[PDB]
Amino acid sequence: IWLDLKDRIPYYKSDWVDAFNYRVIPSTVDTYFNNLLPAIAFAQDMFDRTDNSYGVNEVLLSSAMAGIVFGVLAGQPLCIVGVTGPISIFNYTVYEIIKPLNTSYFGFMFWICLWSMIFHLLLAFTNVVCLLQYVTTFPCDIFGLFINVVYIQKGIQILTRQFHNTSGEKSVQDGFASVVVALVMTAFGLFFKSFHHYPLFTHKIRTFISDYSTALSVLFWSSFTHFGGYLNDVKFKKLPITKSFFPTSKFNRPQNTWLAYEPIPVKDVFIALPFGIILTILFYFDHNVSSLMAQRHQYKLRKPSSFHYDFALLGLTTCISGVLGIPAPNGLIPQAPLHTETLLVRDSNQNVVRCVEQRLTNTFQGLMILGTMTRPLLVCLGEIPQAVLSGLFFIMGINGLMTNVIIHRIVFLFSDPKRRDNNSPLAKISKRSMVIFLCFSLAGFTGEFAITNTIAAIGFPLVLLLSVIVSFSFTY
Amino acid sequence: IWLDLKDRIPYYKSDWVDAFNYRVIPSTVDTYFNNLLPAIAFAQDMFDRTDNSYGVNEVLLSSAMAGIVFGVLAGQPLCIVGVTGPISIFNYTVYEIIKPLNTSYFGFMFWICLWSMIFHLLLAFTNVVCLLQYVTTFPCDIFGLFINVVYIQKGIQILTRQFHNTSGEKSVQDGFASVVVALVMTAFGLFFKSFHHYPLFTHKIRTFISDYSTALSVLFWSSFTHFGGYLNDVKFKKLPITKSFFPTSKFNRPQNTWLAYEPIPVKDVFIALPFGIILTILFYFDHNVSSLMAQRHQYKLRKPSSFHYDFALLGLTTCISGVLGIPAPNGLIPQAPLHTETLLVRDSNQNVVRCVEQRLTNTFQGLMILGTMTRPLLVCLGEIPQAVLSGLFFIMGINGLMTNVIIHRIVFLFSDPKRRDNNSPLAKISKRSMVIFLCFSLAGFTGEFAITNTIAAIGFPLVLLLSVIVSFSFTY
Repeated sequence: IWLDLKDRIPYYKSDWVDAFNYRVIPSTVDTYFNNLLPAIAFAQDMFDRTDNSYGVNEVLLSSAMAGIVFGVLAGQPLCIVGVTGPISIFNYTVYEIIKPLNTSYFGFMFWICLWSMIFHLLLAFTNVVCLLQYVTTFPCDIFGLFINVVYIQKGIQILTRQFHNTSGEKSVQDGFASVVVALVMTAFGLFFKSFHHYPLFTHKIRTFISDYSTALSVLFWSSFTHFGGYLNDVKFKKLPITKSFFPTSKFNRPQNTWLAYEPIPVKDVFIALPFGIILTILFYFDHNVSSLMAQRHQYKLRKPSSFHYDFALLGLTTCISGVLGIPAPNGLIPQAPLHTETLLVRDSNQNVVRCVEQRLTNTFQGLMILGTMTRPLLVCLGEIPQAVLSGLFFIMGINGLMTNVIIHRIVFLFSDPKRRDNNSPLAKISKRSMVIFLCFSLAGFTGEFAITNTIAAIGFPLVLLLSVIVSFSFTY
Repeated sequence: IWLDLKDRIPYYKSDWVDAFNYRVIPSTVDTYFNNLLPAIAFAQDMFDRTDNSYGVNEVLLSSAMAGIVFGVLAGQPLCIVGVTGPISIFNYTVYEIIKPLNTSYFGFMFWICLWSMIFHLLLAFTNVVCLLQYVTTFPCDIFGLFINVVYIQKGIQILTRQFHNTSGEKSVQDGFASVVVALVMTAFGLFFKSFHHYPLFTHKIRTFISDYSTALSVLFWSSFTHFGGYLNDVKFKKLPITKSFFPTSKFNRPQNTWLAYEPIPVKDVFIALPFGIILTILFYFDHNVSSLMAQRHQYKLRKPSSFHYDFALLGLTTCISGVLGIPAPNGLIPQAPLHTETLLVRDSNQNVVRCVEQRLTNTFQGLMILGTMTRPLLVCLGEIPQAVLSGLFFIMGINGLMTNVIIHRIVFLFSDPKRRDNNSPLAKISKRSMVIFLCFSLAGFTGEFAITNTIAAIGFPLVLLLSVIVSFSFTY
């Protein structure tokens, strides 16, 4: 483990070298907000969700420091942690189960984190890490599909929610307008993205333009709201959130600790004990899975970088997330990846060529005042209308349906054998066999919506794991 | 003249059979729709404009008898003739201008038509028609562009129009939803098209489908609109009405095709004349341009039909339409290729089967009773939103950016050489200069565009004619 550090740590130094180009800069930029909004997005629900329970802030922060700290020891700089709708789900639980068993929220928060963690230490030594291995074609892409799906459904909800409080008949007076916006926005974005995946235009030109898609967009629409509309001329949405903080404490101190334990009733002392765990594993996983897809060798990577480390580190950090009291930062699922597409040559034509690896964007991404300070920043953030982001869910959303290769693999079915692209033979050759495969994939695909119902969807990976690993069984 | 006859009559004979085929089936249907909207489109403005005068029916009939009658003598019948905002515009002139000049709109009308004919007879023999011909690549595409432009604008305008009757300035009172749908549709439509220019499933698969965009859609969406939406529960907005025949001069009165006001000064009779001239020309023009473009020796045909007669004939018809007190079918445009797209075969193939051709669609277009008498059309008329059509304005619109080769030739800036190549050299090669050409061209679009804003705006094709002709140089 230690060893591991030793390998990587020089590279830390290198991140600096790594810094010097254009791409660094967007990379840093687009994402911040990019997270944040989604982040927001769960948040929004989350907070409400907890019948309201001092929520957002936690995140805002959660993410911000987490980005920084995560920077400081450093794990994968090519991966970045923050939040999820699913951590949120845990949280829904977390308050929820606690409420009838009203208790030391504080004890709990702490608690959960701690137990997992301890274990985590140990775990860090464990070659759970095997699990990872498993990759070549089955888990991951799929994995990403789970994610996607949830993302989108939520996105919708968010809109729809946004429609709902207000009315539902003629004038109009509603979310419909809104509805439009988010969408409208969506179309364009897609375009913005598009030469890059399926080309058409001038290399650089395309590059300059396509890369800040996210920023651009948020802005792009947003400015209609900033400088009025042929629409945005009535009640519209943006952000609720506080002008301060709350004590992230239940003690008297100025400045505080790491390891600990506090003074009160017993039962309650024990039984936080599950809940973290399940969380933990999840994280682990998450982190892992994600990492894998990114890390991958289509994504040609074993180029000077960290398989484990980031895990050990992570758990602690997560643990820590529990410690001040603040949300679980989670692996920034596509997001990191997409960066990774960023941090590469494809300019070229579309061609993967040299990695681009570094701490710095990510560190910045973690760190930066933006993903930090927000209270005067509020003006932008507040200026962010809720709708834009809803739209964002969408732009964000189509993306990465751009990588369910399975789909792709599917896709080939529709189109011509006098069409072909790349590794179409993988399938082409096991043509029939392909079809079946999809099903497998599909199995999860139903399986999870349905699952969510019997216990939150969140459980799936486990199952997924359970699944995926066995799936050698096709393969034949 | 005889000669003219001399082709067509032999050919005439064939036609029914020629008509009898399976692409046909698709063809026949879309076209109706294809009419209906513009028919609408103009209608709405116009009618209102004439604070009621040529109602739905006026068009409906106009078209309906026209499709068939025009169908019967036909000098092409591949083609489609119907109404335009510009006729209307003339009509508008006539409405206002007539009002303090007091002879009944209708009474006045009687002379107008006459002139057209006569002059037209003379014309039928003429080769002012000669002029067009000269055209080899430049105008026409532009010509159609003129149409496009308005078309789109209008669409929007309608949209907004819809917003407009009930109060508001730019805030806005809309079916936001209206906006949504139409658009939404539009995006889709685009999809509905897309494999056909630019593939992604099977020849055949497309071949039943992509083509059937219009109809499919119109219908397809409209019922959602009638029942359904992501939710929907708002006042939705459909389409205007009469159970009988409509009024003609400012009226309450219907005078379903009548002419009983024959007894006032000569004088009154006299001044219809301008309106005819320009009109005729216009029509002529319409015919021409469209026809050429359509006829396209490039899109493979100098094969057997006749303009000279038809033109007369048509014109006459229009002249007659006036007894009826009905608007005039003129050559419809965007549809016009598109039929040809029906009657395309490069994409359940890749080249051609020079089409066979059909009376039927066109005839049908006249004929189908709905698209003819209202009283059963009623349902249809009642059922669809203006908005759907607006969406239609749009899908229909995007199309037909598309043989503005020049546009393509624009594209060429954006597109990259190491990708550029199909027939690109006709353009490609005098690359830089190309632009210029185009610049002009667009410039004309513009010049005119700007001009259009000045009324009688209509003069533009002539101008088009000018432009293009003088451009004899350009090319060099």
